Amino acid sequence: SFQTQHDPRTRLGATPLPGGAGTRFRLWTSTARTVAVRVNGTEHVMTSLGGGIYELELPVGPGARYLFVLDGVPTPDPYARFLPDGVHGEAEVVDFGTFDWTDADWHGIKLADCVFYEVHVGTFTPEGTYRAAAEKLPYLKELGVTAIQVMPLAAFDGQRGWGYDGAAFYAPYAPYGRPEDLMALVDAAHRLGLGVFLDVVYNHFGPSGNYLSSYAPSYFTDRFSSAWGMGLDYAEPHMRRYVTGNARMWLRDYHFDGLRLDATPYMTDDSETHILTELAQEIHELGGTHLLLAEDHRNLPDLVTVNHLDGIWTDDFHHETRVTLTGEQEGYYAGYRGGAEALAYTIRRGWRYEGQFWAVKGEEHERGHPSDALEAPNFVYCIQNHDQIGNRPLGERLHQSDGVTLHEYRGAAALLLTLPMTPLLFQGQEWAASTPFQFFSDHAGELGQAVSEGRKKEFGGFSGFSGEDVPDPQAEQTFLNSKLNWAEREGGEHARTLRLYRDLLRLRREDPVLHNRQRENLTTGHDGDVLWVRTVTGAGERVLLWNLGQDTRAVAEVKLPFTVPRRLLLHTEGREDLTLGAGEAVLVG
Ligand SMILES: OC[C@H]1O[C@H](O[C@H]2[C@H](O)[C@@H](O)[C@H](O)O[C@@H]2CO)[C@H](O)[C@@H](O)[C@@H]1O
Ligand SMILES: OC[C@H]1O[C@H](O[C@H]2[C@H](O)[C@@H](O)[C@H](O)O[C@@H]2CO)[C@H](O)[C@@H](O)[C@@H]1O
Ligand SMILES: OC[C@H]1O[C@H](O[C@H]2[C@H](O)[C@@H](O)[C@H](O)O[C@@H]2CO)[C@H](O)[C@@H](O)[C@@H]1O
Ligand SMILES: OC[C@H]1O[C@H](O[C@H]2[C@H](O)[C@@H](O)[C@H](O)O[C@@H]2CO)[C@H](O)[C@@H](O)[C@@H]1O
Ligand SMILES: OC[C@H]1O[C@H](O[C@H]2[C@H](O)[C@@H](O)[C@H](O)O[C@@H]2CO)[C@H](O)[C@@H](O)[C@@H]1O
Ligand SMILES: OC[C@H]1O[C@H](O[C@H]2[C@H](O)[C@@H](O)[C@H](O)O[C@@H]2CO)[C@H](O)[C@@H](O)[C@@H]1O
Ligand SMILES: OC[C@H]1O[C@H](O[C@H]2[C@H](O)[C@@H](O)[C@H](O)O[C@@H]2CO)[C@H](O)[C@@H](O)[C@@H]1O
Ligand SMILES: [Mg+2]
Ligand SMILES: [Mg+2]
Repeated sequence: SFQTQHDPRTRLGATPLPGGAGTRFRLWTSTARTVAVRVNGTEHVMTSLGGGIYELELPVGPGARYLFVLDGVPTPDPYARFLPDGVHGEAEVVDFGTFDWTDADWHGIKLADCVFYEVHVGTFTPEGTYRAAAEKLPYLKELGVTAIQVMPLAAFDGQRGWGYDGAAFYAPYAPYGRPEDLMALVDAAHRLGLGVFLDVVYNHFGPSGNYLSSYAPSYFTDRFSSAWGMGLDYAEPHMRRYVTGNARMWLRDYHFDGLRLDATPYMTDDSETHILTELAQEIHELGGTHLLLAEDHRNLPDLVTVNHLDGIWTDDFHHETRVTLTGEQEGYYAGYRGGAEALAYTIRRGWRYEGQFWAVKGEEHERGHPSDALEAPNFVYCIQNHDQIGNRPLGERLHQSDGVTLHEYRGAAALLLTLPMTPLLFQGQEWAASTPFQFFSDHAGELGQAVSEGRKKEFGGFSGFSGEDVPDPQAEQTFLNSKLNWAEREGGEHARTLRLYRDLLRLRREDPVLHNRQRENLTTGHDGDVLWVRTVTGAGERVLLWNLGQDTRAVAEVKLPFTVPRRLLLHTEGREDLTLGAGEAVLVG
C-alpha cells in the first residue's frame, strides 16, 4: 500500500514531455517574487501554481541549456541532470529514454553474492572516465569480484575530487563523461554479469555549487549539522523528496543495482517515518531487486531491522585487523587491542562495540547495540577502502604501513575473502598496488586555500597531519600520485598477490562449505597468536588458520577444541605442508 511520492508529471527540474512537445520546467521556491526560466539565452516567466511551485512548458528538447532566474538572479537548477560547464553553469535537458540498453534480462544481485570492488573513476584509469573504466571490466570479471562500488558521481566543483563535495546530486560529474557514458559503463557491467553500486551522500552538500537555499532556505535547518555542512531538514518533505527522487533516478534511469549511503548517523530525522525507512520504501517501489547499504559507525541493527536497509559497512573488523598488524593507537585505533583473540571476538560478534564504553580520549561514551539480529551478509567487511587509506596523512595502503609484511597482507586477504560476511576490496588492493590513495580536491579561491587546514583539524588526532610531508590536497601531483599503475600488476610480488586474490575469489565462488552465509555455522578462536575460523555445514568443514606471530607455527601443534581437518585447500604462500610462517594463513578441509 505504499505509494511513491514521485510522479513524472510533477517532477522538479527539466523533464522531456511526451509526443515531442518539448520540456516541462518545474521548481519550488519559498522566497522568490519573480520566477523565470532562461533557456538557450531567452527568459520566460514561469506560472505560479501555489505552494511555491512554478512551472512552464516549452518546445525545447534534450540538449537545451537552462537555468532559473530568481528575483533577477541567474541560478543553477539543483535538480539538473547534467552540468556540462560545472556547478555554477547552465544545466542540460536530459532524456533518459533514448539510450539503448542491452540489460533487459539482468535481475540484479543479492547481498550474500556480493564481493565489492571500490572504484574511484578519476584515478582508476589514466583517462579517469567511465569509458576507460568500462574497458577494465573484463579484468574485474576474471579477477572474481561481483559488484563494483563506485565512489560518488554527483557534480562537485573543480576538476578532480573524491566525490564527497557533491552539490548537484542528480548531475553526473562532467569530467568523468556524459550521462550516456555512465549508462554505457553500467550496461557493459551488466553484460558481464557484474552488479554496480553507487555511493551517495545524503547527509550534507558540498561547499561550492549548492544553490538550494536560493530557492528555499527551509531545505536546511540550523537544528543540527555534520562535520561537512549544514543540516538537511528531513522534516521538510521537499528535502526528503530531493534525496528519494535522487535514489530513484540512479536506480531506474542509470540502472544501478544498489546505493551505499554515506555517513548515515548524520542523516538526522525525528519524523514518525525516518528518512532511511522512506528511502527503502521509495526504492522498493520500483519493483526490482535494488539494495541499500549504510555507512554507519553506531553499530545499530535497526538500520536493517527497522529501516529495512540491506546491510551496513562496519569498521570494527577493519580496525581490529589493522591494529593487529601495526600496533598503531592514534585516533580511533585506540579503541582496539588487536591480536588473534581480539579478532576472534570481533568476528564472533560481527562488530565489537555492542554497548560497552568507547574509551577514546575526547569521545568517551557507551557505543553500540547487540548484534544478534544481524546475519553474516548484513555486515560489510574490508581491510581497505577510500577512507582507511585516504584519511591517513600520506594515504598509504596497508602493505605500505610500517611493520606490515606482504605475507601479513596476503594472510589478511585470506581471512576477509573466506568469511561469510560481505567483503569489499579497494581498487588495486588485489595486486598490492604501489600507489597511495591520497585526499585531493580542486576548489577555487579561499575555499581551496582552506582545504589543507580543514583536513588537519578533522584528523588532528593523527599526529602525522602536523608533519611536513602531508601531500597538498589541491596540488595536481596529489591526484596523479593516486592513479593506478596498471603495468605493475604483471610482475613480481604484485603478480604474486594478484594470483592469490584470484585463487581466493575462485574458492569463495566454488567451495561448497564457504557458501555458508549463517553465523550459526561460524565459530572462531585462538591459540596464542594463531587465529582460527571454522565453518561447519551439511557440506563439510573448513578452518582458516592465520599465524599473526613473527615465528613459525605447525598446524598440528595448534590447540583447538575440535579435530583439525587434514586437507590443505589453499596456503597464502603456496606451501605444500601444513606449516605457517610468520603472518601466513591456510585453509583446510
Ligand atoms: O509533487 C509534489 C507532491 O508530491 C507528493 O504527491 C504525490 C502523491 O503522494 C502520489 O500518490 C501521487 O501519485 O503523485 C503525487 C505527485 O504528483 C506529495 O504527497 C505531495 O504532498 C507533494 O505536493
Ligand atoms: O557564480 C556565482 C557564485 O556562486 C557561489 O556561491 C554559492 C555557493 O556555490 C553555494 O554552495 C553557497 O551555499 O551558496 C552560494 C551563493 O548562492 C560562489 O560565490 C562562486 O563560486 C560563484 O562565482
Ligand atoms: O537497475 C537495475 C536493473 O533494474 C531493472 O531490473 C529490475 C526489473 O525491473 C524487475 O522486474 C527485476 O526482475 O528486478 C530487476 C533488477 O532490479 C531493469 O530492467 C534492468 O535493466 C536494470 O539493470
Ligand atoms: O602481536 C604482538 C602482540 O601485540 C599486542 O601487544 C601489544 C599490546 O596490546 C599493547 O597495549 C602494548 O602497548 O604493546 C604490545 C606489543 O608490544 C597483543 O595484545 C599481544 O597479545 C601480541 O602478542
Ligand atoms: O563512537 C565512536 C566514534 O565513532 C565515530 O568515529 C568513527 C569514524 O566516523 C569512522 O570514519 C572511523 O573509521 O571509525 C571511527 C570509530 O568508530 C565518530 O566520528 C567519533 O566521534 C566517535 O567517538
Ligand atoms: O573542503 C571541504 C572539506 O574537505 C575535507 O573533508 C573531506 C574529508 O577529509 C574526507 O575524509 C571526507 O569524507 O570527504 C570530505 C568532504 O570532501 C576536509 O577534511 C574538510 O575540513 C573540508 O570542509
Ligand atoms: O547453492 C548451492 C549451495 O547451497 C547451500 O549453500 C547455502 C548455505 O548453506 C547458506 O548458509 C547460504 O545462505 O545460502 C547458500 C546457498 O546460496 C549448500 O550448503 C552448499 O554446499 C551448496 O554449494
Ligand atoms: Mg566516510
Ligand atoms: Mg598456545
